[PDB]
This record gives sequence, C-alpha cells and structure tokens, in this order.
Amino acid sequence: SESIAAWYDDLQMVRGENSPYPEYMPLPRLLGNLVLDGKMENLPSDLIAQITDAALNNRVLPVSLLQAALRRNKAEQKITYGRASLLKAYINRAIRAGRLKNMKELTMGLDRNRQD
Amino acid sequence: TIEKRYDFVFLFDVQDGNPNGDPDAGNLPRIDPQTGEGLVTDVCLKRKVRNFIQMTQNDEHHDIFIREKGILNNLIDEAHEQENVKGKEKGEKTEAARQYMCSRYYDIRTFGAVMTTGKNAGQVRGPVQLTFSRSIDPIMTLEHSITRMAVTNEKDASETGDNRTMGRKFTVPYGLYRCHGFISTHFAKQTGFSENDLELFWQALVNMFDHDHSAARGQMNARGLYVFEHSNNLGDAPADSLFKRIQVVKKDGVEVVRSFDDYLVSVDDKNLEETKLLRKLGG
Amino acid sequence: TIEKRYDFVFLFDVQDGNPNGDPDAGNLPRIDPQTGEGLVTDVCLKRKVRNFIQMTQNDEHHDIFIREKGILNNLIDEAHEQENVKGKEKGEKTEAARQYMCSRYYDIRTFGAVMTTGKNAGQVRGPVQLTFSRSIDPIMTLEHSITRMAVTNEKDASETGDNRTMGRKFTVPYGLYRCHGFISTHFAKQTGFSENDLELFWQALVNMFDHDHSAARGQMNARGLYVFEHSNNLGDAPADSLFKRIQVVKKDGVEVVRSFDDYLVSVDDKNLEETKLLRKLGG
Amino acid sequence: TIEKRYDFVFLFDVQDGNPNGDPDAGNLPRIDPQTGEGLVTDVCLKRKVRNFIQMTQNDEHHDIFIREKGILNNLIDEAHEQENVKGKEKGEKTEAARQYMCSRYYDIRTFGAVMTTGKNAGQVRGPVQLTFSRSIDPIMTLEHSITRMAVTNEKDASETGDNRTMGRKFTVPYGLYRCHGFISTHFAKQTGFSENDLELFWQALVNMFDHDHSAARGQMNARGLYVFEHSNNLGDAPADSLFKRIQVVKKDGVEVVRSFDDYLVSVDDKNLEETKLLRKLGG
Amino acid sequence: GLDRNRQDIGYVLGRLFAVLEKIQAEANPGLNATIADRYFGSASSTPIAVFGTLMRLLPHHLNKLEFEGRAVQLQWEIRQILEHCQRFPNHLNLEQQGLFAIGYYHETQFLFTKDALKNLFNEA
Amino acid sequence: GLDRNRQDIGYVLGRLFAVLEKIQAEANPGLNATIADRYFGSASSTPIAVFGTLMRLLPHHLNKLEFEGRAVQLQWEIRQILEHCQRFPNHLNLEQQGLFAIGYYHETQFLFTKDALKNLFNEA
Amino acid sequence: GLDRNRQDIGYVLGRLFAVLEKIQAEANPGLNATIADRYFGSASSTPIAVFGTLMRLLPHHLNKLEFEGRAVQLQWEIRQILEHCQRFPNHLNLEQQGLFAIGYYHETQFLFTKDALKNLFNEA
DNA sequence: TTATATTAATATTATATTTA
Repeated sequence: SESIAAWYDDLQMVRGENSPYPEYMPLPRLLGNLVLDGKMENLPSDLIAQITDAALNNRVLPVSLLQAALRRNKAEQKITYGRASLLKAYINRAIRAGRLKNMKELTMGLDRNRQD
Repeated sequence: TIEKRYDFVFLFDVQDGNPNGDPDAGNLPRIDPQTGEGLVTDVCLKRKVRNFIQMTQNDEHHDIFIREKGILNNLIDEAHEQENVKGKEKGEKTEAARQYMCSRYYDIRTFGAVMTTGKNAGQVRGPVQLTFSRSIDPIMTLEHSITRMAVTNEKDASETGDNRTMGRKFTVPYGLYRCHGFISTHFAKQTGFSENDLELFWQALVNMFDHDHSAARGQMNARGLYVFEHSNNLGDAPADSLFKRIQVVKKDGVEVVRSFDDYLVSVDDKNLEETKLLRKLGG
Repeated sequence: TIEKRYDFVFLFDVQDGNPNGDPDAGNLPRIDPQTGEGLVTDVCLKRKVRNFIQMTQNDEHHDIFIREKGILNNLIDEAHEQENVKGKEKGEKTEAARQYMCSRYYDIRTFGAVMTTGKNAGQVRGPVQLTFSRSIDPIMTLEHSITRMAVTNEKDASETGDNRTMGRKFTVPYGLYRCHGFISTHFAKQTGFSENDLELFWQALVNMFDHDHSAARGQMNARGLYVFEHSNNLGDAPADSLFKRIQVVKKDGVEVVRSFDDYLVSVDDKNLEETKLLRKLGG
Repeated sequence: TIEKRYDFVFLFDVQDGNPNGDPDAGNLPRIDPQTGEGLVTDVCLKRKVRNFIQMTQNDEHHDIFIREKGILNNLIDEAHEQENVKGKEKGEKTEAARQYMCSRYYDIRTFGAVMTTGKNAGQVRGPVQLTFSRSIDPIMTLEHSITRMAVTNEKDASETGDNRTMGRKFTVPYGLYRCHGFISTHFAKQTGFSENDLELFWQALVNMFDHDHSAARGQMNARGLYVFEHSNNLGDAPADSLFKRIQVVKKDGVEVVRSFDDYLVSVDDKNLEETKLLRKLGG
Repeated sequence: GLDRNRQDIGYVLGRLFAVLEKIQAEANPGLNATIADRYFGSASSTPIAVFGTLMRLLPHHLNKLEFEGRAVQLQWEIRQILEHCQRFPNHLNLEQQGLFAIGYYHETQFLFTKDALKNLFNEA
Repeated sequence: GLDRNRQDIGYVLGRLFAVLEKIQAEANPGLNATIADRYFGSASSTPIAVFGTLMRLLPHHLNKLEFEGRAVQLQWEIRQILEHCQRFPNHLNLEQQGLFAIGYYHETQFLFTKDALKNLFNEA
Repeated sequence: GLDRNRQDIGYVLGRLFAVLEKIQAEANPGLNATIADRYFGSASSTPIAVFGTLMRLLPHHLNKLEFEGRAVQLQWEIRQILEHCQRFPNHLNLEQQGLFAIGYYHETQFLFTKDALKNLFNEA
C-alpha cells in the first residue's frame, strides 16, 4: 500500500463538513475531472493507463495532468475537488521528484503562507 | 483556385471599444499580457469576414457555416445528402464532402473548418489564415463601468424598487491591431478558393468593421490592407521579411496612441519587386 | 426594415454639467485618460434615446426595457406568452421571442438587447450602434463642491448644531462630445428596425437632451447630427473616411472651450456625394 | 400635473455679495476658471427656491425636504409610514413613498430628490432642472478682507492687545448670473408637479432673492425670468436655441458691470412664436 | 508584505489609494460608499481621473478624522507614498494595473497592522 | 521625492499650495480649517480662483509666523516655486490636476523633512 | 523665473509691488507691517486703491534707503516695471489677480538673487 | 456542499536672501 497510500496522501485535499467528495477520491471519478465530460476519453496512454501506473507505483504523475487538470479548471471554469486534489498530487510528486524545484510540497489545507 | 500566394498585413484599429473580449478575462479585450499589447483572435477577424460575406453575398457558393442556430453537423450532414450520398465510398466520401463544404461555404473555402464531426465532412485547412492581431502598442483597456437602470430575473431585483445592474463595458481607447495573414495557394487548391473568393476576402477585410459594430466594438476600422502577392505559388520572399516592410510605429512624439493619426504606417515597397507585387488594398 | 446604412457623427455638448456620470468608478465626467477628453458611453446616449422614446411614443411597438421597475427577464418572459407560448420549438422559440421584443421594444429594434437572460429570448445586434462619445477637446471637469442643508442618514455623523452633507457636483464647464454611430441595415433586418424607427432615432438624438435634463448633467444639447446615408445596405465608403468629413476643432484662437461657438464643426460633403447623402439633421 | 414643457432663462444678479461661495474655493463665488465668469450652482438657486417655498407655504403638499434639522432619511422613513406602511409590496413601496414625497414635498415635486437612501423612497428626477447659473461676464470677486472685533475660539492668538479673527467676506461687486432651467412635463407626471406648483416655482424664482438675504450674499435680485412655454410635452424648439433668444450682454460702453443697467437683456421672441410663448416673468 | 520603496507607479498609487480610503474610513467609519466603492475602478486604471479629486477630497477627510494626530499619521504616509509618485499616470499600465490592487491591499494591511503606521511615522 | 525644478504647472502649484498651508499651519498651528481644508479643492482644479486669494492671505500668515526668520524661510521657497509658475492656470489640466496633489504632498514632505528648507535656503 | 517684459498688467503690478516692498524692507528692514502686510491684499486686487498711495509712499522709502545708490537701483527697476504699466487697473482681472502674486514673488526673487538688480541696472 | 458579520485609528516641521 505504500504506493497507493502515497497516492492517496499526495492526493489528499481539503474537504469541509458534509463534503460530497470521498476522503480518498476514486481514480475513475478523479480522472473524470480531467475528461471532456465523462471518464472514457482521458487518453488511454498518457492518462488513465499512466496515472494509474503513476499511482500504483508512486511515480511522478505525468505533465499531462497539469495540462489536463488545468485544461478542465479553466474549461469547466471551476476547480472540482479531483482537479485540485489531482493537481495537488501532481505538484507534490513533481516537488518530490525534483521536477518543480523551488516550490515546496502542497498540504491538505490551505497554506496561509506559500508565497507562490 | 488562386495561383499566387499572398501575405497581407491587415492593420485595423479600435477607437473606443472592445475589439475582441477575452472570455477568459471577463470580456476585457484580449491582451498580450507581458507586453500589454492587445490581441484580436484570428477567429475574430475570420468571424467578421464571415459576417461580411454572410451580409453581402447572400447566395450559394458563399455560405458561412453559420450564425447561432448553426448546428454545424447539420450543414455537414447536408454535405452527405448530395451527389456523394453513397457514390463516394466512405473513404473519399469525406473528401467529396470537403469539396462540397468548400464549394457552398465561403467560410470553409476561404478559412478552413473542422468539419470532421457529423457525417464526417473532412477537414479543410483553409487558404486564408489570419494570425492573431497584436496591437502595435499596449492597448490601455479602459473598462468603462456603465449602468443599467434595469435588472434581469426577479432574483437580482432590488429589495426596493430600484433595479439596476451596472455591469462593465471594456473599451480600448485606441489600439492599432496588426493582423498578419497568409493566403496559401497549396490549400486554395484543396478548397477551390479562387481569386473571386480572394477579392471577396479583400473586400471583406477592408469592410469587415464598417458592418460588424457593437456597443462592445465601439468603432473599429481597417486602417490598411497591404497584400504581398508573390509571383509563384511558392513564396518569392520570406513572409516576415515582407511583414517587416509594413513597419507600424507610434509617431514621433505620442506618449501612447489615441487614433490612427498617432501611428505612422511606413510601407517599404522599395525592393520587394524582385518578382513580387505589393498592392495597398486597404491603406 | 431600413435599406440604407447610416453612419452618423452625433456631436453633443454639455454647457455646464455632468455629461455621462462618470465611470461609476469615480464620478467625475467620464474621461479618456491620456487626452483628458471626456467620454460619454454609447449606453448613456442610448439611454437618452430610450428616455426620449419612452416619453414620446408611450406606445406598444415602442416600449423600452424601462427604468427602475425594469426587471428585464419580466419583459422577456412576457415575450414567451405570445403566439410563441411554447409552440415555437425552443430553437426558433427564442427567435420568435426576439422578433416579438424587437417589434414591441423600440429599444431593442434600435439598440440591441442581451435578452438571452430569462426565458432566453435571443440577442439583438441593435442596428443603431452609437460609440463612446469622446469630447473634441479635453473636458476641464470642474468638480464643484456643493453642500446640502440636510444630512441624509441619521448616522453617528449627523452632528448637533448642523446637518450638512457637503457632497460634490462634478460638471464639465463645456465639452463637445462626438458620438460616431453606425446604423447597420443587415442588423435592422434582424429586428425590423424601420425607416420610421430610424426617423424616431434621429428625432431622439436631436431632441433627447432637451428632455433628459438633470441637476447632475446640467445643460446638454445636440450640437450636430451629421448622418451619412449610404446608397446601399453595404458601406458606400469606409465609415471613418466619412467621419473625417465631420471634423470638429476648437475655433481659431480659443485655448479652452466654453460653448459651441468655441468649436468649428467643419463639414465637407464634397465627394461623399458619390453615393452618400450627408443629411445634417442636428446642425 | 403640467402639460407644457418650459425652459426658462433665469437671470438673477448679485449686487454686493457672495452669490454662491465655492466650498472648494473658500467662500469665493464659484467662478468659471477659463473665463472668470461666476457660477451659481444648480442647487444654490434650487435651495433659494426651497427656502422661499418654506417661507410662503407652511402647509402640507408644500413641505421642503428641509433645512438644518433635515435628516433626509427621517423624512423618507416618514413616507414609509403612510398609506403605504405595508400595503405597497416593496417593489412599489418605494414608488408609493416616492409619490408621497411628490405630493408632500414641493421640493421633490419641483426639483428631484435622491431618496434611495432611507427606507428607499425612490429617486425623483424632478421636472424643474436649473443649470449652473453662469454669470454673464467675469465676476470681479472682490475678496473683502473684513475684521471681526471678537475672536471665535480661545485660539493661538486670543492674546493681550485685542481679540480679532478678521477673515474675508467675498463679494461679487456685481454679477448678472444666467441660470438655465428646464421643466419637463415627462417628469412632472412622474412627480405630480402641478401647474400650481409651477406658479409657485415662478413666484419662487422672482421672489426668492428678496428673502434669502445674507451678509454673505448681500443684495441679490431675480433680474429676469424669461420662460419659454412650449405647447407640447415635447419641445417646439431646441432648449439652447431658445436660450440664445435671451442674450445678455454688457451695455454700450461699460468696461465692467456695477449694476443691472450695465446689462442689456435682449429677448428675441421674433420667431419663437412658432407655437412657443416667451413670457417674461421677472423682466 | 509592503514594499514602501517600490517606486512602481501602480504600486505607489495603490498604496496611496489604500491610505486615502483608510482616511475616508477613519473620517466617517460608517460610510456607505468608500472611495473603494466609488473611485477604485478608475483609480486602479485611470489615476488622473480620480486621484485629482481624491485629493480635493483628502484634506476634508483629514479634518473629519476625530483624532487630530491620526490625521498627521495618515497624511505623512500619503506624502511617503507620493514621493514615489512623480505624476499620476494617465492610464495605469497593465502591470501597474495589477500592482495598484497590490498596493491597495499591501498598504491597507500596513494600515490595519496595529502599530505599523504609528511606529513607522515615529521613525521620521 | 520632490522635483524642485519640475516646471509642471500643476506640480509647482501643488508645491506652492503645500508651502502656503505650511505657513498657515505655522502661522497658527491650532487651525480648524487650513487652506487645505477650505481652498485645496479648487487650488487643485481652479488655481486662479484661490491662488490669488491665497496670496492676499499669505503675507498675513508670514506676519503671524512666530519665528520671523521662518517667514523668510518659507517665503523664499514660495518664490522658488513661483519662478516655475509663469501664471496661475485658469483650470489645471488633468495631468496637472493630479500633479497638484503630487506637489502638495511632495512639498509638504520637503517642508516636514527636518532640515530641508532651512538647509536648501542656506544654499541661496 | 521672471519675465521682465511680460506686459501682463497683473504681472507687472506684482513686480512693482515686489520692488515697492523691497524698498520698504530696505528702507527700514526692521518693519512690523511691510506693504505686503498692509497693502498686498488690494494691491493684488484693487491696484488703483493702494498703488497710488504706494507711490506717495515710495520716494520716502527711497530716501530712507541707507545706500543712496541702492535707491537708484530700485527706482530704476520700478521704472522698468512701470513702462509695462500703462495704467494701474481699477480691478485686477482674475488671471491678473494671480499674476500679481506671480509678479510679487518673481520680482522678489529677482531682487533677492544676489547680483541681478545691480547687474541688470548696469546694462542700462 | 460548505459560509455568511468591522482590523486600524492620537502631530511630521518650525529661526533673515538681497541691499555701491
């Protein structure tokens, strides 16, 4: 579990009370925040088939999440938990891989700091 | 089809208005942020040329692939209800559909169109490719807060009788946007885009702002259309070595512009005549 | 519908008053920053026209999208209670509602309306498109501090020995705003904006300042309405080359303007006679 | 209400006094910078009208929206405690309160009143709009530095020799200010501004300067009130073309004005009789 | 988070507007439409439009300030800001467009941090 | 942050008004309505309106100045300012509108910087 | 910053009053109420009122000037000013209202610039 | 889906140029 734990701990994101979002958010429903409108068109080679490999193995989430999650952020004009959480996972693992050098890893909570 | 390749510099300005609002940015005009210079999407001018052709032509072979109730797959499926319903063998059915959509729709014949969508009508590149229009100088988007003495649905109606929804009207107090464009001959061969369709496009570029007026545009004009018509189907000269002939600068002592009379548009047709024409269609 | 494309310079001055209150982001006369030239939003003059039509017509087929009690979605959902109750098949239901409130609202026929709000009733392009009226010379806004002998709120600061609420009455000592406007026949096809609607619009531009008077705006007048009636639906000549005909300058030696007698409105109808009619309606 | 649109050139004069002190410029009479011509605010004359009506009426239907102890929200809340305490359905509760004002307050019937403040009592435009009354020729503000032989406070110099707080009594040595006023029936019918109310306004203009006498403004006189009565709700002539009929100029060879006899008020009713009536109430 | 010596005309004007509204909101704290609510839209974009009128309007707020020394406190930092403002720019640059909002909220923080203005004044 | 040789008529008038109020506020420091509180609104916009009266009013403040040499100090910089003022403009330009407030607070800083006027006078 | 040939009657009268007070303040430098302190208010507005009396009063200051050649120095520039004054205007125009204060301080600078009057006299 | 009530607030500076 140390790779799925790290997947669901890099993916941890804030939830209020009675948040309709699961504590650990399912990958298909998580990747469904990257998809056009429903999770089947998320690219079965750099995405659903590679996020899972980047999740099952604690590898670095592909840039195609920033790219896709950002695409949906400004395309759905909102950041669903699942795009915030998935971006938190990407950026946390980009930091941890030294792929995002200066930045420091995100936390669950709002960082009333972070200067970024 | 056309047998010359054209590279045109289309200087068009906005005097008091939103040339092309950025939906990403409220509706405030598109701007090259790190230089503040305004932007007007290529699709914006292609749209106003579409509006111009839809305005003037009013005839088949120059339709526009069109306005709001313009479900594009409806037009595309009209293509597949043609001489090529079955007789064109799905492989080249889409190619015959391209040839149709190019024949009927001047939008498609002139600009391209992604029509691979319904009863797939192929994928037209479009000989005419306007670029983005980056204003010569930073547009100083004014963002004129306005008022309305009326509201919308009686959910934003005031708890008193005083309904009002001030809202915002972004205007460029002046911006001389400069749109580089390319009439590529190789794709004119694909779409059948002819010198008649091209003269239609030049008229459209010159007159596309006299007709597409909004409370948003305020006043936009076509300050110049310098068309570099190459001798070859190929390019006689590199396109940007031409576009640098149309050097548009703010004049000598203007802190920032407020009219076309604040820009000097120096056209350098000195040596391009190597084999090649420059026709000042708009300016 | 109209069949000739009018492009009009509508010069209007403000003798001493706040022409267009101001940006609402501020309330000192709406200025162009760089030039200091006053601005009057196109919507301000459109509202002067709307108020003029509202007082004058007081008629069906000339309603307005009215003042305070003006929940617009009320007037839009009212359009969905006609021949197009629902039998107009939402696609063209909004178009039928759009035609209904074009016909009904002189506002919408003349100037557009974003009616896509309530029971969505289409958007109207508004044949008549005034632009931001920008004063010929920098308005030298006076910003007269006035007083009130009466405090408004029973606040903490409504003190013992006097209730005063100084307040400020911004005023343009004089400014000859210039409103280029465009009447597009193509978009008057989409509203039924008629030659009579357009004569009402001219009557409005001429007479609408004599009726929309206020303490804030002082005295404000239609100093000129030089319309260019193109011979055809298209543009007989580029709009700005026509608005350059109505060249307004300060007179010979007036450093600052105090009245319309401080403004040479030079007008040359020399070559527009080609196919334009320079109808000098307002002056 | 009233059925004729009026436009009145109200010439008044200040003999030796501060016609309208500028709070921005001490108590100096408001000057027009560019020409030195004195300005009397919209609201200076409007307040003289209010004070006259306060004097002469002392009844309901002519309350004044009033002086020092004039918390306006108090009067506005008093409107919401009427026949419309709860029966008027907040949307039109403000309209009913606005009508209660435009019944009670000759102020609000005649001049508008911004009453959107308290329990919102609407927003009255008020028919009679007086413009900034600009003096005919440059007021030579005389900046009379006066002495007072008693200090006000125990200030930094209430010392041995004497107590003195000189200060200045700015006086226009004479200035024939020229207010322009517009009475629009279209806003009378909104505020119930009656013809009797208009006669109160005329008596008010011609007599308000016999009563708002002050040490500050010395002697002030309604020196002429030339009212153009259009036949219609709409105006027979443009308001300014009417106001140019009352042209006021220095007399034959007066370098500067020290009396009304230095001013020639030439009315021009030769052609206004189209259907209008120039009627000289004050001169 | 306030660069008191930024010299970025947008940022110094934002700071200036922040102190202007601080004075207005200390002149009469019960205020329907502060200059943020009525002037900010152009102060951020057309500083010449308002900032002239904002300082017609400023000495009167300084008068209305109940604590007469607080008026000196705030006027002093208006001057501290305006040393960095050689001119109210006609139209704020887009960089400066944003830096005006930056300045408004930076200087607003600096004013609503407890001792900052009263301290920083006393080192002058 | 004071361009003593700016020549921008708005800026020189702002400087002039700053020194005028400095004198008024040194004439009698306990002052209900300084010329900022009563004249600034038009001094910033209509300099001809007040600035005539501001200098009816100026020699009397120079008299009321307790330190008779301080009167020379401030009158000297009034003259230094007014060399740059060939005329009180009828209406301050909008650029100049803002530059008047700039001048008021620039010159007010220059006056409330400790030794500046007394120094800068001694280099004349 | 002095247009010695301005011809603006307000400006030439301001210059004239500046030299008049220069003479008064060189006649007896220890002076409670210079003509700025007693006459300027109307000299700036009603030049006929004082400027008649200012020149009853002028030859006596020229006498009281300790350096008898300094009297010629200052009287010469009074004449230089008064060439531009065809008449003391009844009431100074408002433009001229302000230009009088301009002239007072321009010519006062010209007099308190070290060698200016003694030089400029020697080119006559 | 949720949440939804006011921080900060008391004085800078302040003494004479020019005068054959």
